[PDB]
Amino acid sequence: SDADFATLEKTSGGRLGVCLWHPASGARYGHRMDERFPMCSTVKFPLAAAILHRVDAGKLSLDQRVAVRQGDIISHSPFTERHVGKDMTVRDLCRATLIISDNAAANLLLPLIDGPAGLTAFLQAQGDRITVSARNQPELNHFAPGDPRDTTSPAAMAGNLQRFLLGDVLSPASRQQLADWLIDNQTGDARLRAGLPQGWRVGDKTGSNGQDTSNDIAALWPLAGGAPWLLSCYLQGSALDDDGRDGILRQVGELAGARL
Repeated sequence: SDADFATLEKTSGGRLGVCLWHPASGARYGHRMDERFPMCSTVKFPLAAAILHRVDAGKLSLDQRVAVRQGDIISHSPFTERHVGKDMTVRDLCRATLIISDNAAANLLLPLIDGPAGLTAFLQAQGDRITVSARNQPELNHFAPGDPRDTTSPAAMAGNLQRFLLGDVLSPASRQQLADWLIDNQTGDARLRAGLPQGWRVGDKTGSNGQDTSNDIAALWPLAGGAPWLLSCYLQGSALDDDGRDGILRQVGELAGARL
């Protein structure tokens, strides 16, 4: 039962939000699905979709280049830090921010969609009236109960995975490029992927505040064809460090696999 997720939560020392959703059948499992959780780096997934949406409207180019300056570089920016004093395509910024969670890359993309407020307006226009993007990196990692800034819910971000990866928000080419980036992610090998069963191609985007919060949101495509699942996972305020919280995300993958 969904009580399995409440049992896992007890061992996590924090608050665990899960949404496992199967659009084509309507099956849904999880825990705290409408509670707010800090997005952390999972905000980069809707950020990239907003970029591609703007490109589909002809108001932006993936081959448009963005200058990089020393002042743009913040911690954990392993691609953008190599390009100080030259520039990078918007397409390469999106890739870096998703597959390695390049932090400066997200800050260079955000002004192109009119910042966090523009991201929030894009989400609202597509049907997500819950998620709030308010700040760039690193301040978007701030979280406090009753403060909805830079939070989502497991249900809403699972909805966003459906909208941008499976729905018609993006053109066929943009939607496929976004899926390819998620498929190519380099940061989730010890998180949801490590618990999910064989037979499923995974695309995912992670987050961590380095202290007590870890997140992973994923699309699950059956390798032998058929309808995909969406899986969002948010663990906030845990007593476990990153390695222990990864173990919780791994166990959510295991519980998810038992329901596939």
